[PDB]
Amino acid sequence: MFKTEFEFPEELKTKLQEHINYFPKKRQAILLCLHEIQNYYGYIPPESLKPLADMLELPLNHVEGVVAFYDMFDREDKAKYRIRVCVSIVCHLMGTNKLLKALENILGIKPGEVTPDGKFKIVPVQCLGACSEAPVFMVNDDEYKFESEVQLNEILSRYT
Amino acid sequence: EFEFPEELKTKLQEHINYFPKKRQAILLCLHEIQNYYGYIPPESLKPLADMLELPLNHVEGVVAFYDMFDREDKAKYRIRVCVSIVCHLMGTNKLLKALENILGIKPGEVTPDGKFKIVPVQCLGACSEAPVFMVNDDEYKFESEVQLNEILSRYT
Amino acid sequence: RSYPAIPRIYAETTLNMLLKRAKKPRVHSIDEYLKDGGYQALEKALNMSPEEIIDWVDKSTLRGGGGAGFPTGKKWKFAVQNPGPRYFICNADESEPGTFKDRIIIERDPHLLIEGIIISSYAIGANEAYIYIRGEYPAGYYILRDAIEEAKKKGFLGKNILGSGFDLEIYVARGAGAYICGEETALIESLEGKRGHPRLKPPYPVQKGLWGKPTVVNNVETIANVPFIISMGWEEYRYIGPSDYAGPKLFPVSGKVKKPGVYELPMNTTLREVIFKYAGGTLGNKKVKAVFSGALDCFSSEELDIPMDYSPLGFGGTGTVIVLTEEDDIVEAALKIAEFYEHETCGQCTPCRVGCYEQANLLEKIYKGEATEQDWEGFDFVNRNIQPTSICGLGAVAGRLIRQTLEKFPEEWEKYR
Amino acid sequence: SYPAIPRIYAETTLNMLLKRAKKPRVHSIDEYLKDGGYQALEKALNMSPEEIIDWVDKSTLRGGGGAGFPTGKKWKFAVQNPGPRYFICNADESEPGTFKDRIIIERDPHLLIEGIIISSYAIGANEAYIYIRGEYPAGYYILRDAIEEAKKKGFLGKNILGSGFDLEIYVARGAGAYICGEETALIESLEGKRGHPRLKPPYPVQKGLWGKPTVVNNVETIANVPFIISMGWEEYRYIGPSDYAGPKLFPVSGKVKKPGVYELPMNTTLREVIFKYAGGTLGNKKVKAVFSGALDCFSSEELDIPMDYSPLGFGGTGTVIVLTEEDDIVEAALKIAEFYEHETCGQCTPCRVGCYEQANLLEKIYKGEATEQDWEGFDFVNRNIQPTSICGLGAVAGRLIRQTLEKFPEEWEKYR
Ligand SMILES: Cc1cc2nc3c(=O)[nH]c(=O)nc-3n(C[C@H](O)[C@H](O)[C@H](O)COP(=O)(O)O)c2cc1C
Ligand SMILES: Cc1cc2nc3c(=O)[nH]c(=O)nc-3n(C[C@H](O)[C@H](O)[C@H](O)COP(=O)(O)O)c2cc1C
Ligand code: SF4
Ligand code: SF4
Ligand code: FES
Ligand code: FES
Ligand SMILES: [Cl-]
Ligand SMILES: [Cl-]
Ligand SMILES: [Cl-]
Ligand code: NA
Ligand code: NA
Ligand code: NA
Ligand code: NA
Ligand code: NA
Ligand code: NA
Ligand code: NA
Repeated sequence: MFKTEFEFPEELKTKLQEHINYFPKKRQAILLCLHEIQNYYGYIPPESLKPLADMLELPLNHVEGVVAFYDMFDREDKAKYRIRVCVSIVCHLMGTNKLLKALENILGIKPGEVTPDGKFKIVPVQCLGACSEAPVFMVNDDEYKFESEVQLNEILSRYT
Repeated sequence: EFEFPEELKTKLQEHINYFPKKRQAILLCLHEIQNYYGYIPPESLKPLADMLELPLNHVEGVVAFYDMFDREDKAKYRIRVCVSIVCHLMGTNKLLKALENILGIKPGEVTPDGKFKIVPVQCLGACSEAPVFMVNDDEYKFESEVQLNEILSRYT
Repeated sequence: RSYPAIPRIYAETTLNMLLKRAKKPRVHSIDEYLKDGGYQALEKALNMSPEEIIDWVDKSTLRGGGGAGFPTGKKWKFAVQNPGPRYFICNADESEPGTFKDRIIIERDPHLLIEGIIISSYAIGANEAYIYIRGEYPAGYYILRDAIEEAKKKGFLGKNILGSGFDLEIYVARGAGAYICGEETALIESLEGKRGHPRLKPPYPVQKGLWGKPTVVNNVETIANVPFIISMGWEEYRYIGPSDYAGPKLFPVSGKVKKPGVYELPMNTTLREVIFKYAGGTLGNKKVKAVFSGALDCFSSEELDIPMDYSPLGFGGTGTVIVLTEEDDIVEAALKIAEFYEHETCGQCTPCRVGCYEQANLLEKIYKGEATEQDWEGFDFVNRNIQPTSICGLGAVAGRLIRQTLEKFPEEWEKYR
Repeated sequence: SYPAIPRIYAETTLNMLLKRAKKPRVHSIDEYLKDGGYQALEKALNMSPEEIIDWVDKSTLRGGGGAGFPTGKKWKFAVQNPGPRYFICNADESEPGTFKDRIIIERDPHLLIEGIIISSYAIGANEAYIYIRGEYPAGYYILRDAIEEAKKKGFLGKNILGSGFDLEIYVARGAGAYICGEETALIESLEGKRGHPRLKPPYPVQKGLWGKPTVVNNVETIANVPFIISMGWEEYRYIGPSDYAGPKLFPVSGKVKKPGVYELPMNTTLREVIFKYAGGTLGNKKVKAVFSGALDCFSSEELDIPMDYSPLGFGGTGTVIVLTEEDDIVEAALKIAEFYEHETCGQCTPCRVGCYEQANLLEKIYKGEATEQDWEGFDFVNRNIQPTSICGLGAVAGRLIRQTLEKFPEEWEKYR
């Protein structure tokens, strides 16, 4: 099955077209579209940017620069679930390091790494705006206070 | 001895000239009279009958038949409260209690200043927004006493 | 100008026809209607013969939306068999409990209604048309008066419309508090400047109506379909929904649902789908106990799988859906239905006059725990004896819903006795 | 069904912005309406836009996004320029310690929406945006749903409640950049570009989105507008001290017993925030420092200041991060340096290199691997991030850290 130019699956293309039609100008939809792409594939595939750029009526170079600039987007590692761990001042003070330890015990990985099954990636992030509930992490869109290893293990068991 | 003021008589004349036959305008005229005076004055019916070219007892029978018309009580603002099935199910009684709390009156009563009359009515055709009430021509969903109080404050 | 305040009734459509504009809760004026291709169906119609228009409306399968489901084309055919002049009447009296479908067309997309009235009037050779709108819809009245003026200024009403030689005036009349003025003969009596007293039928209005002349009375929703039939053609219209009950229908849904409002749906939709698929299910996810089809019928929770069509086993009527859940007292709800008929009988027929009064009087006593044994037996008797000698549908049905509750919920009634 | 959100504690002495948001759940439109919601909108639409501006001016309302700029005055500046005009709600909230805006978004979205509609009407904007950080996905879904609710009830769309006023609100999402909270970078992002601040002047009120007059206001600011209309400016100005009137939200975190968001008047002192409202310190340890987000460091000798926008007041966004006696100030300073390192957009050379070097060197200092030259270099870089900077980030990236050098010399000297 020889390779041919990348094309968006119909169900994804539909969603992208929806974002593009949502704002007055197509190019305003770029971040929504990139979120949608990363949601679908578990990362931003490099080959996806050219056809996205065509849909936005933007030069490819513009799209690439945007992907590079915004820290939430990941062109390198596919992962089903991103565990975003806050490493900023309040979480650090209140126990980021205990959360990271518990994550290593449960998943066998450190920040920046992906489990061997492609399931989880630990992503260190700046303040998540939940500092009263420090230390904070997210699992894709879900956000939690870390309490303990037993508690974290129960939380992660819900992601399959 | 009773005569309509000129500005009202003009408006009655417009309704009477609107339909192909004069007598068709009877309900529009009665609405106009009630809007003007806050009720239907018994003494207004004789001159109306004359303009409609109808017998007085015909006009009297019409006023009697149609529930929107009121010959008894003057009120600046009629609060029409729906008492039919959907509004009853969804909280007519809470609206009525809120009205009593704010205005001090029950259905059928007029405030002493003649400002507000609560008129219980059948289904107002807004059942998805139950419980429904009107203040003269304006129509609203009742949400709460605080909300109702602010609405009523707009009528002075 | 400024119109009176109106609650913003929710509206949703899977068909995007009658509610294409009225799904948005505001007045759509003529320029906006024209931008959507409005009044082109009128232009097309005026280039057709009246007879062809009747033929398309017949072949469309369109049925009346005012409760009886009578085939519209057939009605028009009956009227045009009688010498003119003829009159066309739009029934906007909508006063049955639960029913608020017609007002959102009137208030939000008046030009849809007006265009349908002009086509319909042309079809039956009427040069005078009326809208009879209930008195408790003041906003709809002012909105229609203004829309008619807009249509006049753009040349869609008046003499010699668009060079066709067809003349039309639409007069707007207002009711003044009587449900019975929705009955097509009482409506005509009211238009003639009298009390709203139904006439003995036959004759039917199509033979002898306003001023004794052939008169077609149609419901707002019925008329609002007509521009679509001309625009699409009868074949494409008939492709909407099941072929025997084709086309859009409006369903006003209220009571214990999460999303009360008006739904534009095909008539193969089931009652269960209306409630759970479209109206978001029940408040608190409580079990459905009963659906009241306005003040006409009571369906139990064992009858939810029926189609919303005009078939013998279908829901029928005006598609009015009032949902009661498991905690709702059926006897309390029956009392509210009784009170409605008590307040609306015109009193011409003795069993209706006395029966509607006694049904409510006695049921109140039962509800309050003040009924004697004779009051109970009397209630049962009166409920079964409102209809004899009645000359209109009100007397025929004033006992129907309540009798259904007695048969379908015996355990609850027994508790009161 | 929305993504899981931590249930941030919220408490109010005024029962305004947190009237509903004190309860940690979504309040939908029916609950909002029961509390008299959208009645302020109805009243506003019977006033002239100029009248509304005058009221917001006379209320003394100031922005809650950090700069404390008088809101009515901002509006007046926008409307002296020809239309069309745009209104933007800044929901980028990404400064460390700051979580005040999210509880309005997530729990009382209609308060924000109502404020947006009134504000848009005041400045003649027919198109409004909410720009919400990418890491608030629940807030995004909640806002989208609430907007649809508002549309269904006729508070959004064309000819709102017969007023002739048209409005659509569009919800945009960020994608991980703190700098996109800076009003000009936010606008660049809304235009589909990288979040690079623009040289000012011009200011957004003159030339903003697509070069048109644009008002950017913070979530908290906008949430005040319904109260100003409902109560009137005079009754609103009666709340708190007359020069800094009305409610303010204070996100309190770190070593307190009751971390969370507090709605209080601005005559409240910092000491009262910590000890009267937030329950005092964990373990009853002594306060060592308060970080005002990533902006300022107050010592234990500075707790008796008002939480207002006066020169000697706390100011900022009212973000209170509490460190106690055992907390290492240099470790804390490193975290602040790391934040600026990660968020400079890199357009300006001293900011780009200074934010990087400040963190690089401070890490060496903290780990005991700094040479004498690294120490001297750190001092120098910390004082030289700001030159040529075109936005506030470069101006403040060294500020808090410099304050720790001045206020806690004995801890720093331990590392040297
Ligand atoms: C008591 C009573 C009330 C009625 N109310 C209405 C009404 O409000 N609207 C309506 O269009 N038809 C109403 N009808 C039905 C009309 O008499 C008539 O069948 C209808 O207006 C015909 O139009 P259609 O064929 O388009 O349905 C009522 C009938 C009765 C017996
Ligand atoms: C680096 C930087 C980041 C900012 N982040 C935010 C933010 O997250 N939210 C916000 O409303 N304002 C933020 N601001 C301030 C805005 O530029 C702007 O002053 C504010 O949104 C105006 O609204 P206000 O007057 O209601 O405060 C930031 C400013 C800078 C310099
Ligand atoms: S059946 Fe009832 S409503 Fe109908 S004409 Fe007779 S008395 Fe009047
Ligand atoms: S000061 Fe820093 S963050 Fe601001 S524009 Fe310059 S490089 Fe970017
Ligand atoms: S410092 Fe981690 S959520 Fe704010
Ligand atoms: S039952 Fe009250 S409006 Fe219909
Ligand atoms: Cl290219
Ligand atoms: Cl006489
Ligand atoms: Cl043609
Ligand atoms: Na023809
Ligand atoms: Na005529
Ligand atoms: Na009527
Ligand atoms: Na054909
Ligand atoms: Na004023
Ligand atoms: Na003023
Ligand atoms: Na961002």
